[PDB]
Amino acid sequence: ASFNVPIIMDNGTGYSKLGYAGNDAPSYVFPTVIATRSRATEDLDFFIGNDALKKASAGYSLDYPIRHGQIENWDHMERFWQQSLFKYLRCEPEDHYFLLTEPPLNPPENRENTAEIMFESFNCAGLYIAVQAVLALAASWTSSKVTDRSLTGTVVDSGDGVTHIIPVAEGYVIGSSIKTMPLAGRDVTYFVQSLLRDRNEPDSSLKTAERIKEECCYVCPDIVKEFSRFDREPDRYLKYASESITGHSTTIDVGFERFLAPEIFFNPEIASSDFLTPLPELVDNVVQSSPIDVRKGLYKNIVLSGGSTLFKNFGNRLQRDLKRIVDERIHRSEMLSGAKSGGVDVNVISHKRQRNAVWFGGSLLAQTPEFGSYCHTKADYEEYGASIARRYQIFGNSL
Amino acid sequence: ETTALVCDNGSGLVKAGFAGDDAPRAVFPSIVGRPRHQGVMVGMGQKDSYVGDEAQSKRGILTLKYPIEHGIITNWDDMEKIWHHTFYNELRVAPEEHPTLLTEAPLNPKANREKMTQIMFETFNVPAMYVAIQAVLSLYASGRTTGIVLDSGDGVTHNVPIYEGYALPHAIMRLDLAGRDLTDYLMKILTERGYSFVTTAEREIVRDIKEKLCYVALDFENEMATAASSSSLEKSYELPDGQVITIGNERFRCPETLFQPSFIGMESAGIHETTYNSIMKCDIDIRKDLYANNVMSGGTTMYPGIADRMQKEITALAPSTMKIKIIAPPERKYSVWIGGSILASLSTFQQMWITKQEYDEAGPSIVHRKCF
Amino acid sequence: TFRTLDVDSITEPVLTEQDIFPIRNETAEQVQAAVSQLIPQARSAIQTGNALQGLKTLLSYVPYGNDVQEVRTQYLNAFVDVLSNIRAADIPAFVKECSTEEIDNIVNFIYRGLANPQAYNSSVLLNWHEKVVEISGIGCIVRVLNSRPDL
Amino acid sequence: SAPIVLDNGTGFVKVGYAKDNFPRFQFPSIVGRPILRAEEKTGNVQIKDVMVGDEAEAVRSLLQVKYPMENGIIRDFEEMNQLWDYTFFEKLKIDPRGRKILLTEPPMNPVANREKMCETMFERYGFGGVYVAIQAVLSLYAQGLSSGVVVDSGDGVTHIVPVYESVVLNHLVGRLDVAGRDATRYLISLLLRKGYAFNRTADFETVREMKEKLCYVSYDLELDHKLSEETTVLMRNYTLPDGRVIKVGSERYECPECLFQPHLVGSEQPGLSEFIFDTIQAADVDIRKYLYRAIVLSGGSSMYAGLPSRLEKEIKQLWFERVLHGDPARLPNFKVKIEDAPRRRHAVFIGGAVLADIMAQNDHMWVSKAEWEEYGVRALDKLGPRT
Ligand SMILES: Nc1ncnc2c1ncn2[C@@H]1O[C@H](COP(=O)(O)OP(=O)(O)OP(=O)(O)O)[C@@H](O)[C@H]1O
Ligand SMILES: Nc1ncnc2c1ncn2[C@@H]1O[C@H](COP(=O)(O)OP(=O)(O)O)[C@@H](O)[C@H]1O
Ligand SMILES: Nc1ncnc2c1ncn2[C@@H]1O[C@H](COP(=O)(O)OP(=O)(O)O)[C@@H](O)[C@H]1O
Ligand SMILES: [Mg+2]
Ligand SMILES: [Mg+2]
Ligand SMILES: [Mg+2]
Repeated sequence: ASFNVPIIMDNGTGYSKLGYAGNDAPSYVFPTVIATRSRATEDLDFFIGNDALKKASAGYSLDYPIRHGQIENWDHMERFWQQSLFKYLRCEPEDHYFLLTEPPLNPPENRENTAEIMFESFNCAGLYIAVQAVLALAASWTSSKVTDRSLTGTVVDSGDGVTHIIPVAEGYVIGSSIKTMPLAGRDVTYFVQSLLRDRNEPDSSLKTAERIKEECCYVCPDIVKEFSRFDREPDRYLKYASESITGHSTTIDVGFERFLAPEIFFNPEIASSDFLTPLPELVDNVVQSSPIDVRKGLYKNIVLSGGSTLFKNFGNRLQRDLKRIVDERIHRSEMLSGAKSGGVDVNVISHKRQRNAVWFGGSLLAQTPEFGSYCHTKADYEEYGASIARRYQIFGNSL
Repeated sequence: ETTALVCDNGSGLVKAGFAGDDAPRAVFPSIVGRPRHQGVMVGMGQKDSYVGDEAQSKRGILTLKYPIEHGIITNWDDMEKIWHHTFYNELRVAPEEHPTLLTEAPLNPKANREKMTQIMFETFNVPAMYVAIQAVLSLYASGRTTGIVLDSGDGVTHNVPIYEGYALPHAIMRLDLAGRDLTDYLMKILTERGYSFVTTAEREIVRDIKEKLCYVALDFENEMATAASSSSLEKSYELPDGQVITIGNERFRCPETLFQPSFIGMESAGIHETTYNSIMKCDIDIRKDLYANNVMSGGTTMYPGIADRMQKEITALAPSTMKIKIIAPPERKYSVWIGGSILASLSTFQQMWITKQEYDEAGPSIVHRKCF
Repeated sequence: TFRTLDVDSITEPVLTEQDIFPIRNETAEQVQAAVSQLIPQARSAIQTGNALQGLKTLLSYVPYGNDVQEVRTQYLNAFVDVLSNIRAADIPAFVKECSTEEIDNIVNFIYRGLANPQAYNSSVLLNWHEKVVEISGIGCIVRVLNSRPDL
Repeated sequence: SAPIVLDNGTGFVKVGYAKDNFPRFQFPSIVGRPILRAEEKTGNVQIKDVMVGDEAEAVRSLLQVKYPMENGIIRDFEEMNQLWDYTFFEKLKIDPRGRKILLTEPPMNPVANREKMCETMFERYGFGGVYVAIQAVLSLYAQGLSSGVVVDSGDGVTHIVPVYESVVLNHLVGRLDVAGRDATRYLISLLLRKGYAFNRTADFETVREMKEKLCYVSYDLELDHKLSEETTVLMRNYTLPDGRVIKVGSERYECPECLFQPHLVGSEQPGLSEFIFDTIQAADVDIRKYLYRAIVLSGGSSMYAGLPSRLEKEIKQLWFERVLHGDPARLPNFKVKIEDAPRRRHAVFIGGAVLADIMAQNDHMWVSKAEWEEYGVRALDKLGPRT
């Protein structure tokens, strides 16, 4: 009959955003970290989220279950889920439907483990797994009343651990064009920490680097001209107040990091040699590998997602670079042939729900009545075994 | 009876509309598109298979495949799906009330006609229906009764000479060269310029290119010699991507296959020689008159300049004492539909329908004792 | 679609078990009668407290085949009863006083008896297996691995 | 003395003379520009301005590699000129003016590529003869057969051509745009599944060697999915030339699957067996046995382990499903024989070497320098009027 409201899980690399379907905001947005020791037994002395963060030097050792989007240790993940459900979310698993999300390009083994943990340790009524993106496309359109859905575009989901560029055409996701760069907010955070390290600042805590990004960093057109402007202009030399634990008024003199950090996205050579293709060029390759007829739709609508795309002038620079490259190719074809053309425009789109677009899209999707039919029912799991969700569907064709 | 329905299930396009009118109510490609991506977008009600104009709109991801092969239907499931789409989307009338009319290629394996009438009576409950060759409809389109119809479309082409009153079945010639073969050969010769089209949507793009930038050369060797200086035969096209395509002698090389079938490695005579042989098979009492009237119909025959070369070559074959004229209606694409509508509008046609009452006791084979 | 519907099973007929092992020349009625004659002698020998002689007599002939299931089951039941009706202390003498082929039959049938424990007593079969493997060796089990499937 | 033969394949270059049996020299078609990255860069001997060929593939650690040929056509031509210079000047170190060269080319290439390649060969070298032949006819020559359909799968593009009794059916030549390079790219993606990333340039050759050594073609899809789903026997350990070991599982049988299921790499074109079946079926009814009876594999990309058996089984199965419509009565009345000669990788070279002295001693069969210069590009029609 009348089911209970579905629950929208979200397990990012850095932040986990729980909540409910139909809500206008996540109930909890807290870091995906669990505190753990090494007369309560050592089975239960664990804290998660902000409680874990505050209780850091009291006798616990923090650990991040998720890195690069893929879960390595399983005890931490299962304990995180149980603590969330039975402490903050406050729901009984057997009388609700869950909508889990996890980044694409994950091993089927991880999905199998997630499904078996959910249907054995908790055994909820139903579990549905969606791709971090999709939800981004769903939340892209604001005034979604009956008709105005784009349903065709590109979602550049850049987050804490890994970034994904996924094209969508008429709803379906083209697998062959999926490409992923293994650099995100965490790598540039390590870069910022190293930049604080080389200048021998009085405080170089990672939280200080995060806050330095939070209120300092911005994107710049080019690096040499920005260096010249910084040399000439002296009011771009800020001193962030740290107040780490007891160092009152220990101001940290920030410097070139403010423009050197965001440039990793448009110049990935700085982070590491594991990747070397700049983000606009990689997006161009993704769009070109797509079928010819949907290229106009892919270029017309580009949707940003994740918390790492909130940099000022990020979208402007990305749009400028992509537009320049596509103009270069079109003009090359024109002088090769000798005829004018109307060209193709590019509109990188940012909206009011950039930070938690994935969660908002999941919440909007779960409210549809047809969503219930798509979930994995518990009877199906108990009949077909624990490998009911191993056939990876969005990227690539099985068999 | 309220109205009548005419549905010319062509190989490439379907022209379905009410009778008694000159403008088709709905014309659209006969394509059934099924997506090739398991990554379902949850929500917003996307359906398993796409037909009609939605297939053309979403061809970026579907796998377009026609359900008719050289005039012979081979995927009856998608055929009935297309008919469903027509009747309850583009006509919005139940088939239980309005009788229909169908078109069939001559010399078609009659298992096709039998299964067609059987499936219509079964799953559509039409009060009555009839099947007629496109040639007689084409002849009726111009209001005359003499001439030989050159009906070339997407699947096959055929010539049926006819005098006042009765036709000449022994002189009916049919060739499989048509618009689909033209598009295939154009795709084959486009790769010689470096432009590669492989997917079905690319086939549709090349078909649009053939629609917009193709013509028939008056003299093949003369135009090939003219192609020495790339001045006038060179044109440009704008791809949906935003690309620019440069086209040369392939503009007129691909329509030439209608007259030189050996270009695509098909042993046969060009359509001009086929028409000449078909008319020569007729007796002396009839060709003296049939030379003058030559009805040209179908989508393929819409090429600019094809009529002039047809005329010059047919007079080249025919004796010099003959006067030959080629009929070139400016509405040749829908000519078969207009002929069918005119035939249905006549009040002298209600007598030889195929009603369910006579069908029940006669079975599906009645279609052969009634139509022809 | 066309990926399924395998055809390799019909175009090349694979070798079937009768092509590997010699066919049974005896008829079904003949072997059935032979077993029906041998079994009551074994039961009577069990009754008179001479289980060793009963097992020796029952071991002289051994049936096999894919059409003799029922009579083979009766033979196996009789063999299991005969073996379970033997004192344990006298086993080594019996094992040492046998030929290799007789021991092969013994180990084969006790091992088949091990396959159905819902109706048999596994302890005596395991004890006999332990003692025969200890005395004769591993070649008996090798012969079991390389015996006919119908045995 | 003897005429020279050149087979400028997309991923490899082979060269030799007439009457030869095995290629005299084979080396990747790569061009190496110097580059310094986060490596140790030992100064082994020296780094020259442009390093190509065996030296390039050996010193590949310190240089970036660009492939002049992609999809069977030359993308950038200056690098390819450097390649001919290398091959003629140090691989064979014999560069006379006036000798006879027999080139090779896949069937449906653009006219401009072949025309300007011939123009370069004439003007920049001054050779007195030229002839460009399809790889398929050379593959046919390799086994000496006359009638039958031959399939050539290489690094760049896979093509098939049916020939019946010394007559090439030019209107039924095949062109499947999936080859070894697409398989290598899919292998890189499938390794990116697990976490290994190969974004450098030498890593491309590394994973190419990995697919060379480990990957194999499946014979039964469901059986191999069961094996990779329940058993760990399929796991192999491969150590990179850098010295690092990775784990490879289902990737072994999933890499070359793209040849038979091109939708894995986002290709609408039909698979290898389906395309072969369509090509054979489109022919005339008379030659259909000899098309089926003699199918010859050729090219490097056909060296996949277990490929001939899968091809034969799949073609028989598809014939059963498409013609008999499920009736198994007439299945034993079908004769198909896929040829699997050990040197089907160098069949193109062998055919070129044979044709070198088949048509030698008579210059009036091919194009000469004077004829070229006085009849322009249009002179290149004596070779063949293919479609
Ligand atoms: N045993 C093998 N297993 C798997 N792949 C192989 C094997 N042997 C060769 N290959 C593949 O074959 C390719 C070499 O093919 P080759 O260079 O002969 O074709 P090509 O001449 O470049 O083709 P084209 O003439 O179309 O350019 C290599 O890229 C390699 O990946
Ligand atoms: N205002 C901001 N500007 C730039 N980066 C930010 C900002 N806020 C957060 N970030 C970083 O971007 C990451 C992306 O946020 P979120 O999507 O919640 O993480 P995840 O990718 O783990 O799901 C954050 O974890 C953080 O490291
Ligand atoms: N303006 C045009 N010029 C040239 N060819 C055309 C034109 N319009 C349509 N065609 C060709 O005609 C074909 C459609 O023929 P059609 O009348 O539908 O025949 P049928 O009804 O038997 O399918 C198309 O495949 C197309 O290639
Ligand atoms: Mg994330
Ligand atoms: Mg028609
Ligand atoms: Mg080759």
